Amino acid sequence: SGFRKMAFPSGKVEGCMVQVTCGTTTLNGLWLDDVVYCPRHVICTSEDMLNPNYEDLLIRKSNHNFLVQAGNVQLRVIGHSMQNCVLKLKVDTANPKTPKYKFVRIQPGQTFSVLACYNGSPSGVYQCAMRPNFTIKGSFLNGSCGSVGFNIDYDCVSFCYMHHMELPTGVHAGTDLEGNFYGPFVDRQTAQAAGTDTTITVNVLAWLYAAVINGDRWFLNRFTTTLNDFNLVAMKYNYEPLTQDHVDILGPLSAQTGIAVLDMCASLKELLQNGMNGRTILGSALLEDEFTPFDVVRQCSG
Amino acid sequence: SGFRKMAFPSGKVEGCMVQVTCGTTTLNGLWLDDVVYCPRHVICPNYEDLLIRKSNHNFLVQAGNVQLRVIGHSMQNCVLKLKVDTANPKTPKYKFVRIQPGQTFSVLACYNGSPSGVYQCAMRPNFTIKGSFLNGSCGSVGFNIDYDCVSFCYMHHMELPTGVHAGTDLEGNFYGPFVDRQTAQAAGTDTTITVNVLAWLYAAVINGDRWFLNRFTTTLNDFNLVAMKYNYEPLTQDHVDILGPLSAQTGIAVLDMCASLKELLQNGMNGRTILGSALLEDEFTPFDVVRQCSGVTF
Ligand SMILES: O=C(Nc1cncc2ccccc12)[C@@H]1CN(S(=O)(=O)N2CCC2)Cc2ccc(Cl)cc21
Ligand SMILES: O=C(Nc1cncc2ccccc12)[C@@H]1CN(S(=O)(=O)N2CCC2)Cc2ccc(Cl)cc21
Ligand SMILES: [Cl-]
Ligand SMILES: [Cl-]
Repeated sequence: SGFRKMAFPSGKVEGCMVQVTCGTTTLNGLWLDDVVYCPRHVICTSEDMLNPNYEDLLIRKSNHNFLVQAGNVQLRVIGHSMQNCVLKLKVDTANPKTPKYKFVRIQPGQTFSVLACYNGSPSGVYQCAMRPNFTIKGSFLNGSCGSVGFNIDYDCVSFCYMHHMELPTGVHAGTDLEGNFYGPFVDRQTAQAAGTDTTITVNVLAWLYAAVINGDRWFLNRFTTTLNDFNLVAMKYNYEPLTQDHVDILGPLSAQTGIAVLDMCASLKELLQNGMNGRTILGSALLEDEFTPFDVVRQCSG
Repeated sequence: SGFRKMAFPSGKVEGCMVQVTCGTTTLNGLWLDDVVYCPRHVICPNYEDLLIRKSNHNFLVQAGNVQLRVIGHSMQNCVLKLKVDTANPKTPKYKFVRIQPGQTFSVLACYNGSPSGVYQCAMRPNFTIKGSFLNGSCGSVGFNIDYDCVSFCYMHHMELPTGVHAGTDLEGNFYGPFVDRQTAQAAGTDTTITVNVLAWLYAAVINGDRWFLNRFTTTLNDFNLVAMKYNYEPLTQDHVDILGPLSAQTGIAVLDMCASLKELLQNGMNGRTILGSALLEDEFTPFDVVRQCSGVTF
């Protein structure tokens, strides 16, 4: 019993964190095999950030301009190349702690663990979701750039996020491990802003199924809804539209609890209308949207 | 910016998790140097009588895909100590520490000696933890990290009828009035950790949330008369001293923040949230707030 915001054990990722320094800028890098991956903005100064020409800044650098530190050991850079917004530094030593891994690009609504690092040293681990507006609500200070997001389903680490910047509202933007930003963000100090955020509907439904599995049913009602009527109501509360894919994805949780997806949708419509009236659901007074259907199945009893 | 329920990096603890099997019971063990620590209930009660009937070879200890051989066994309170023939080469610098209610720690939840997740929690004033554990999680441990030293503070033993959890320190002493046996047991009435809510209000101010601030202040005695009414733990002068640094950083005196908390208890949030929460959060200590708002590494 119980339901917590649970992160994957971070050990496999801790053994990959290194510190990267170029001139006066120091940030984090991910050391996998003989390559260190880091945000390309490590080659910029604060002035460069308004309109940096990364190709022009990079051509002026040599291998020995990049200082890479793994623990108390300096790694030697023997090559460098840029792939989108990431810099790939070829080093002379393969990481003996390299786990089994993949690079995966995730969709909004998907969750992952973040190992927040400063100076190549891990400071903490927490759970995050890629918001519908492609930002993440992380906890990052200056020097956190290069910290990564990942999932570890079955001994393989799937790296899905690398931290690059904080937007004016305090939210965070970054790339996949191939250097493609999530959302319309750019690694430039331009007037950029997160778009209007929405609630991840399929995740709230998943969390309501977790509450039923753990023994709470107070929010259920005798009603049902069509998918279209549910979407017309939910969009009025800034909830993402629920698609037939989301309904199919919720099938297993529906079968385990005996509550049809559209019946759980009617319960959500009523919760949006009434609020909780002094009650809680899994220790929360707000509707939680950072647990996916897969996360609920992973954590909850069968 | 941002404020999350953050756990310590778990790698140093992952390298200590092993699977322990005795008969039909399988649970988790903590392998440090040449000893595996696990709940004594793995033997299945008169524990001295049950233990004397077991031999070293009755305990199967598995570290990854390697079987460790047990060469000795002894009991210390509610913890079984299995002497093994191999010292753990991954043994980190460590201590066994007993924590107080209100203190937080990270839990590395394990099944079959394999870590499945990490989360942060607090020892409640009623000595239970609101964890997330299924059958087979027994022997999972709670810890903190200070620089490079792992301080082990909790070992999971059981789930109470309300779904909350009970366990021991690593010397086998229970937190709370619990016993390791199938008998009628219940969590006592819980209270809210006042010093932790105040710490979280300071974290909200640091992150730019100030709507709850007011021009008022209070005395410790008047605030404590309010805390008692709302099932909040009493605030002591030690708590006030501990909050000093956060008070100096934000410019809001501790009794000034106490007046803000009193108004929140008496009037609610009125449709507003604090750090994305509609409830007053009590599972962040003053040190957790300072550490997350400064970026301390391990
Ligand atoms: O965002 C960036 N860094 C950070 C990242 N995360 C969490 C931070 C917290 C606190 C300070 C920095 C943080 C950097 C620096 N900033 S900054 O204007 O100095 N800024 C303060 C809020 C962001 C411009 C910038 C522009 C583009 C790029 Cl790719 C990186 C960056
Ligand atoms: O509590 C224990 N295990 C668990 C521990 N944590 C999370 C569980 C979730 C689900 C099932 C077990 C779980 C065990 C078994 N139970 S039990 O009656 O089978 N029970 C169901 C709720 C607890 C009695 C018992 C008595 C004493 C001792 Cl020390 C351990 C234990
Ligand atoms: Cl995805
Ligand atoms: Cl006994």
